[PDB]
Amino acid sequence: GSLTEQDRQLRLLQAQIQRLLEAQSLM
Amino acid sequence: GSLTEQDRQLRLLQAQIQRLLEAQSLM
Repeated sequence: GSLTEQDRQLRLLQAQIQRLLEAQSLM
Repeated sequence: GSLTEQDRQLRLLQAQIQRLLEAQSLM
């Protein structure tokens, strides 16, 4: 539960949102 | 942009949200 880990998982979340939106032709 | 791909990226998004929330001690 470190900030190191939270920060990593948040950035990976941001990437994965983008990946979905690109697959949807929205980004 | 297939549904195959959207469905995959959506499920990966769901997993990654969960991963963040577990790192945050919220799940």
